[PDB]
Amino acid sequence: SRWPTTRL
Amino acid sequence: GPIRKVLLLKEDHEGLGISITGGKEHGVPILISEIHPGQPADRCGGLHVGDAILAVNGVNLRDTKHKEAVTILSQQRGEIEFEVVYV
Repeated sequence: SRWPTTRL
Repeated sequence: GPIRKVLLLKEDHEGLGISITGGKEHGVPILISEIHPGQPADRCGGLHVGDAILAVNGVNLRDTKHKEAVTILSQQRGEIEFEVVYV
């Protein structure tokens, strides 16, 4: 989780 | 690994069942960070944590910023073809 994450 | 085309079947009432991270603004591809249980990606198989998403339904996701990619991915419906690679 190094960068922003988005659930799709 | 090899570049892979992977089928995913998504009804309108459900999501893709993946989380993504990365993107052009971070200098890395759109990467799958999570596969969610029982949702389309999990049910169909073929997609894995760490896979880079190069394209979806022929639409290029290379060099795409995180938000751009979210918008494109979130618009795909029905029989969806992912082009991914584990590199």
